[PDB]
Amino acid sequence: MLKIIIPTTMLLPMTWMSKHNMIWINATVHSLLISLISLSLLNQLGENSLNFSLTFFSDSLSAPLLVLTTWLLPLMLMASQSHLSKETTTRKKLYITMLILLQLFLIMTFTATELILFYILFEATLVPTLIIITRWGNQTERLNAGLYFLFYTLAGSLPLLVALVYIQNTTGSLNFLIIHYWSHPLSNSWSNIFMWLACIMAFMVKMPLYGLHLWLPKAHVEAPIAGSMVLAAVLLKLGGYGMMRITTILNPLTNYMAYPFLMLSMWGMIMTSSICLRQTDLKSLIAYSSVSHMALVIVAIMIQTPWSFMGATALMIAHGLTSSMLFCLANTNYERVHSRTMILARGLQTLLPLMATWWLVASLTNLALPPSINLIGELFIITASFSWSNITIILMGMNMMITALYSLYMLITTQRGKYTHHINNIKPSFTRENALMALHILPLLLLTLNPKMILGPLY
Amino acid sequence: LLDLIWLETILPKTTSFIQMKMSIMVSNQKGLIKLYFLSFLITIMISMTLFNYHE
Amino acid sequence: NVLQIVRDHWVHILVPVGFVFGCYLDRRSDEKLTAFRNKSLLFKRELRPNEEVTWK
Amino acid sequence: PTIRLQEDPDPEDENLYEKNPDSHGYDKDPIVDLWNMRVVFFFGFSIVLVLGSTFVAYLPDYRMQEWARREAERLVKYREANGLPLMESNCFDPNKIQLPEDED
Amino acid sequence: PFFDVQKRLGLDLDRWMTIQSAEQPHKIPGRCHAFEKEWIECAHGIGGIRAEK
Amino acid sequence: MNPIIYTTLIMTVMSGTMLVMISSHWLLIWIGFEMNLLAMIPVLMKNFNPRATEAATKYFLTQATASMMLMMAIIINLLYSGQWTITKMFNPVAMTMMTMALAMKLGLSPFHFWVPEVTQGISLQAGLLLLTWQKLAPLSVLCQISQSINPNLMLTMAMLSILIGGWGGLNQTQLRKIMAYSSIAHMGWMTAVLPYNTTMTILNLLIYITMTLAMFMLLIHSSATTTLSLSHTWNKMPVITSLMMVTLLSMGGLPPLSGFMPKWMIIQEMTKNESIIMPTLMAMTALLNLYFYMRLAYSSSLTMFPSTNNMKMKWQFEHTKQMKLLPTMIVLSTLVLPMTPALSSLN
Amino acid sequence: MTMMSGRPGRVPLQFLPNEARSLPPPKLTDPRLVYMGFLGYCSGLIDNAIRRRPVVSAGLHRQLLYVTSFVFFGYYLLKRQDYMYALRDHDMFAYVKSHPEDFPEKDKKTYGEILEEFHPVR
Amino acid sequence: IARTFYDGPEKNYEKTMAILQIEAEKAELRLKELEVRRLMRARGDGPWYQYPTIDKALIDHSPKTTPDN
Amino acid sequence: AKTLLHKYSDIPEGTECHRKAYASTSIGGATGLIVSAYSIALKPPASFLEGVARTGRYTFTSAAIGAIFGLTSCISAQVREKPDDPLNYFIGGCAGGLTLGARTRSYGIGAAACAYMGLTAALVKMGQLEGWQVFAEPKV
Ligand SMILES: CCCCCCCCCCCCCCCCCC(=O)OC[C@H](COP(=O)([O-])OCC(O)COP(=O)([O-])OC[C@@H](COC(=O)CCCCCCCCCCCCCCCCC)OC(=O)CCCCCCCCCCCCCCCCC)OC(=O)CCCCCCCCCCCCCCCCC
Ligand SMILES: CCCCCCCCCCCCCCCCCC(=O)OC[C@H](COP(=O)([O-])OCC(O)COP(=O)([O-])OC[C@@H](COC(=O)CCCCCCCCCCCCCCCCC)OC(=O)CCCCCCCCCCCCCCCCC)OC(=O)CCCCCCCCCCCCCCCCC
Ligand SMILES: CCCCCCCCCCCCCCCCC[C@@H](O)O[C@H](CO[C@H](O)CCCCCCCCCCCCCCC)COP(=O)(O)OCC[N+](C)(C)C
Ligand SMILES: CCCCCCCCCCCCCCCCC[C@@H](O)O[C@H](CO[C@H](O)CCCCCCCCCCCCCCC)COP(=O)(O)OCC[N+](C)(C)C
Ligand SMILES: CCCCCCCC/C=C\CCCCCCCC(=O)O[C@H](COC(=O)CCCCCCC/C=C/CCCCCCCC)COP(=O)(O)OCCN
Repeated sequence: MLKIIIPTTMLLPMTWMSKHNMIWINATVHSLLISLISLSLLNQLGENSLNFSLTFFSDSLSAPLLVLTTWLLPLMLMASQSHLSKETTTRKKLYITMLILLQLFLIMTFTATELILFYILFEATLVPTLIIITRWGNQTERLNAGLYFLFYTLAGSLPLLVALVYIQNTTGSLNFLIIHYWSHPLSNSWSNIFMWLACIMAFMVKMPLYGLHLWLPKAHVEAPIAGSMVLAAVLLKLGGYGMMRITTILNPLTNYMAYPFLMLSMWGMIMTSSICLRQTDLKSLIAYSSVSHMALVIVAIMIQTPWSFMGATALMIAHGLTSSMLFCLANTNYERVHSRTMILARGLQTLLPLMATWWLVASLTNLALPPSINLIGELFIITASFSWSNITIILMGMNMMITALYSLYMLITTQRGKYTHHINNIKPSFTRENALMALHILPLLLLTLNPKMILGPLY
Repeated sequence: LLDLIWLETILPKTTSFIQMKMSIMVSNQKGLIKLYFLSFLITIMISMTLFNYHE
Repeated sequence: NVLQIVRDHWVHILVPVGFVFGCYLDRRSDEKLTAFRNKSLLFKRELRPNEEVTWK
Repeated sequence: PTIRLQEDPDPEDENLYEKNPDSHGYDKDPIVDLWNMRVVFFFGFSIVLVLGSTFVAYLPDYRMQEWARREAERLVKYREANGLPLMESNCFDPNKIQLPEDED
Repeated sequence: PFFDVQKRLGLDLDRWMTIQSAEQPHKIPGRCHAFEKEWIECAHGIGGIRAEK
Repeated sequence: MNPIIYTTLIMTVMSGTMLVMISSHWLLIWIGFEMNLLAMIPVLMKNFNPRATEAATKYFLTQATASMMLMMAIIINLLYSGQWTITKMFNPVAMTMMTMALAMKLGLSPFHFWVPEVTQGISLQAGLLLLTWQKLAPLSVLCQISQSINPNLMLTMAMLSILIGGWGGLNQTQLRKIMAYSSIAHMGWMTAVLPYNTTMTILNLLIYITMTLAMFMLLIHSSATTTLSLSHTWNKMPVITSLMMVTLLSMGGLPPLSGFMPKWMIIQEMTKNESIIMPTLMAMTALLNLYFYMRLAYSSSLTMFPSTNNMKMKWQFEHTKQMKLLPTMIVLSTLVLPMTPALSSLN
Repeated sequence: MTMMSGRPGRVPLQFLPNEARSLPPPKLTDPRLVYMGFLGYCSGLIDNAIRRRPVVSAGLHRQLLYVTSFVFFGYYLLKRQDYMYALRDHDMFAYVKSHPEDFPEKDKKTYGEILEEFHPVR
Repeated sequence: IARTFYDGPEKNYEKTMAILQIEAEKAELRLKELEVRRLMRARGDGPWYQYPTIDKALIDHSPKTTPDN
Repeated sequence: AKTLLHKYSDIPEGTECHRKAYASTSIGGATGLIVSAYSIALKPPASFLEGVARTGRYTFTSAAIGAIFGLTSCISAQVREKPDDPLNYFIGGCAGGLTLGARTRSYGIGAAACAYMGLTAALVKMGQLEGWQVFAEPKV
């Protein structure tokens, strides 16, 4: 699949050789073309995966993720060029270089045929994200946010490296196809229990699992808008992808090692949804929303059924799109009033009607209105959990009610009421912002029209 | 109670506190060769008996 | 006059050229994995009177 | 000086609508901004969205759904006529399986 | 680590003084010449691990 | 000091190291160590001041003690087997004393106190020499006797070195002391894999030397010895601060940078034995070195610190002396991971 | 532990034994050589940037020398690496052939005779 | 679309076959190399792990001024 | 030395709790003596009697921790009739940690020490059961 990798590596010198006033145009056009090219990966088979070479392969689980990455790059470019207008040309090119490198690492991560190469790329994604957050953030908390983002990740990921090299010394290969075909059960011993934990905790902290998520509100609030977009839409899904890949060698030990993570996921889902009800910062609310949805995804991956895997794939794609749209919507108001407090600017539907429509659609997809793919994933996961145990419906049921409550709370607080009297600098919505919202939302409904493209390999 | 205090208290704040305390313990030496040459003597004697006596 | 136009918009061929180069390299990579061409129990086939290989 | 440092004052934010009442919010230069709008719209809505959706809609059936349906129709027809059971509990012929000799 | 410059150039910078059975002046023998000679001959070319046993 | 005398002293240092590396006789190895120390002492005092004199005195005392123990271990080995050849070291007490003497020469923990002090007391060129060239001879000797080495003592000292390097580096604002603690931790990593595979020791040594050379040359280019003086470099040469930031990231061990390769290969080699717990602790501890590298990157490259008025005069002038090998050192420090299988040529 | 330090017939400082001439040399379009040339080009660019010269256009002779030197060293580096791996495989196969008792080829069993426990997922 | 952008299933099928063969052989070779390294380091009778011993050519075989050496 | 380690480890788990407690006390006392030696060398106590007091304090703390750990670990093992179970070592480690907390008069130190020593002792028991090696001998 070098027909996708090489054009991004060419995006790099194209950006560094462009005129000072055409960098955004060139980057956007060629990013969109690369996304169109990557659209060809959706032609998947029913039995095995597309095995391009010894190094790269495409499954029905990673193709929508690659398409989402390549589609997210141009949106980040449009979202970034507003607040980077006063920046020098060299620093703007460096920002675009960081974004391009992040896309390249993400594209290679989702198609690596070996687990060590996957590890190296999934860990290389850290440097551009950390640089973006700590260099182009606005407030002084960005440094602490970068430290939290780095060390939470590495403390989980290093035992994974040890476990991976141990597994390769034991079985002779880390190639995923060989690993799948030559799978052997895991006994019940302390060594196997700790091997399970080493293979699972890095992906758990990436989701992130409740109690291990404290880095996420910091990193997602302190980052610039493109950083938040790529952190919520793609980088959280690395944990889910890696967990569905790695669980192939963990049976039958998972049958009982999943209990603490399942309880944490369900209860912390309830807790993070409740936290969303009393939040003064508009971005932290969206971050905690992400935590709740990812807790659902964790449950689906842990119970290990075809329906749960289908629901996990659909939910990951839907959440990426929805959360990126919500972050952009909040950033528009932040750029207008230079504050993140939710109750500062109110009654915005009176001043900005079309942006209010975009807010309504985004918050409707957040609460999983049917027949959106958000609800398809959520309902598949709920059915799988009900088959796992009939008592999960209570916890799942509570979550649905709470999610609707806080979504509409956000909508009513920001759009309805009366406009604050002292704020008189609320200019009309630019064409760029409306195009950004439309390019977020239209693919969601288009995917609803044909949902088998995001349902994973278990379809 | 949970997100802002105890979840913070157990994993990251404890790690930071412990690392800072051990950094203070390790790095704060007066730079007098007498003290750490005495340390060298202790290390040498322990080494012969602890790891050298058992071959 | 095309000198200035070319020197201002020559950065627009890098990405299509990278795309065609990636296609070529993918074909070259496929060229090295033909050890089982027309040899699987499911797709083994007698050759046509004219064709040389079943796939490229 | 009762100060701590020499610093520029924090400047007021620029309104792109002041110098360009139809500004599109892409750039301060009207021509570059207009062409940025045009390329974004053309390559996002006209090219990727509509054409990509058509391409995805008309993708060939490599998932073998219709092939499987036709194969199942053939199998059901054959098994119904012969009086054979529609489906078998064992998917592997027991003649090719060798159970362990002793169960005691 | 060890660059065998002596072996490569055939110089003998210090090998003359490594063992007691190697060409003493006036052919004066070491007290344990025969024992060292036999131990060296027995262990020559088989490697360190094999020799120790 | 005369340039001719300086060049003669540098060649004598290197001659002592090469004599250590090419000798087959224990006496010649000890002589190489003596010659190296004798020539190294004046190089530390090239810029004469009380701090340089104190650093030279401490270095001399530590290394003279180490060489005395080295000679005693050689003599005990000779007593129990009339052998002068550098080999499996037929006596265990002599081997223990030899290991302790070489650890003292390298600065492995518990005997690690001298390194931060000598590094802070000398100039950046002397520190470059001390932390790069002076590791070769003891490591070569350790490689040649790796079979007879006792794993329990060497691994204890290696883990202590990693822990103490991280903890000590956490507390420093002086750049030379940060470099010294980083050196201690990397020495620990080097000696942890020595009983299992000396090729990994050599690979780690080479990569560490490259990164250290790049860091010291960047520090000499922008004449900064404190954190606050390095915080001004962005307003004079931003490219230097960016390259330093990337090199600091590489030193931390983050993939896809070249720094990650030695740790990766050492972990793999240790898991090829049983040895599971030790690499896990070593990686968790190297996270501390990553922390203070990241703090330095925050202070010098990712944020802009306030400057002074007189920097405007410095803006008008260029750097006269130019280091010809700095670009190659930076590239080798950063972008070398894809060439990892080339380590086979090291054995 | 040194695996290849003392292998019989090894010449101390050769870097390329005559036996290595029996192996196919790396192609001049080897992607590893291209990556070495990329490293040399990066070194040239960094050299331009550090000296406050126009990064892409300043010295073409210097950049050419950088790329050429990196490629030249990389060619011999790759030759030596391939020779070492060929030596390792040769020794492995010879040892397996000369110690048949330690490497037995036991009877093959089909999956229809191997009893594997089934763990339901429910 | 199929004629213009994609190949038949047999190409992917047999490419997968080749890839699987290569990866399985590499895994077997890795396990065999680990076992061979273990045996060679344990016994010391292989080309690998050879440690230097004193050269026998250093011995002087001359009359030593005393008949009994 | 390893003589004390062998003296402790030779006795079976849930048998002869007094001897096991004695061996644990000896191990703790040796550790405390080494700690006090290093502390006196690097931090001189300005008086001989003060150095004796510091040595006694550290040594008694370590010996008490070891005695409590061994006593409660063996008692739990023999009461539950479940040797080779890491929970006995976890209980012993938490008891030693609470002993340390009482010895320093600090609740937070006591709780942290209970948790960490219990976890570490349980890990050591798991390593004894499964054969985990802290310092693996070279094999390849
Ligand atoms: C993985 C896949 C492959 C990727 C490979 C790895 C990545 C790429 C290679 C890396 C090394 C290459 C470049 C090295 C030299 C760069 C140094 C530099 O300063 O550049 C400035 C220089 C601009 O200077 P100028 O033009 O002379 O005038 C402007 C002034 O100098 C104005 O300059 P100034 O000094 O006044 O401005 C100050 C500025 C100056 O500071 C900088 O410029 C920072 C540059 C540091 C270099 C990177 C360090 C060493 C490399 C390690 C990279 C690690 C990558 C792995 C992932 C980790 C991410 C770090 O400092 C700041 O503003 C502080 C901002 C703080 C941000 C901190 C982030 C820095 C690290 C980011 C590194 C990312 C990779 C390289 C990014 C691209 C850099 C150009 O950039 C360039 O113009 C050259 C870049 C383009 C050259 C390649 C083009 C090839 C020819 C085109 C045709 C293509 C052929 C295709 C074939 C097919 C036929 C068609
Ligand atoms: C992912 C989701 C979320 C997860 C993460 C978030 C949740 C977990 C983390 C958050 C909670 C963990 C914190 C643990 C305690 C922290 C202590 C502390 O911070 O010290 C610094 C802090 C600083 O103090 P300081 O500077 O040293 O001196 C000033 C003092 O404040 C001045 O002190 P004072 O004069 O005011 O009086 C202090 C005195 C008296 O305190 C008072 O004045 C008021 C009375 C309060 C004492 C409570 C005991 C009686 C009530 C218990 C009833 C049953 C328990 C519930 C279970 C029901 C089962 C159906 O307390 C004592 O003497 C302690 C003696 C021991 C009795 C209490 C310990 C009982 C152990 C629990 C057994 C559980 C086993 C499992 C059961 C399984 C079935 C569910 O210490 C305190 O001030 C707190 C003192 C009380 C601490 C003990 C309370 C225990 C709480 C439950 C622990 C369970 C969690 C850990 C389990 C894992 C361990 C293996
Ligand atoms: C804040 C969020 C962090 C993330 C959450 C991570 C979740 C980690 C939890 C690990 C899940 C299970 C781990 C081990 C599996 C069983 C646990 C054990 O309690 O079960 C019994 C174990 O019995 C006893 O409990 C022994 C263990 C007692 C010591 C463990 C210490 C637990 C104390 C709590 C410390 C907190 C840990 C997390 C730190 C943050 C089963 O009996 P047994 O059949 O014999 O053991 C089975 C293994 N066999 C078959 C080889 C024998
Ligand atoms: C502003 C004013 C708005 C209101 C006015 C609008 C006026 C009416 C227009 C609205 C249209 C109504 C929709 C009704 C559905 C009709 C279309 C439907 O029939 O087509 C579907 C086809 O839809 C497409 O398959 C789905 C589109 C694919 C979506 C991919 C998005 C493109 C990529 C963009 C970036 C990706 C980001 C997300 C990463 C994963 C049928 O699927 P299928 O059953 O098969 O067809 C059977 C026959 N075939 C197979 C021969 C073709
Ligand atoms: C910021 C939060 C992130 C925290 C994540 C940290 C938790 C990671 C989980 C533990 C990682 C260590 C596991 C080691 C890698 C496994 C490889 C393996 O299989 O080794 C086993 C051995 O297993 C071990 O040795 C593991 C022992 C543990 C040593 C280090 C302890 C680390 C801390 C333990 C408790 C914390 C783990 C759970 C934390 C949950 C998250 C907070 C097999 O070895 P053999 O000897 O060959 O087996 C048969 C021959 N005897």
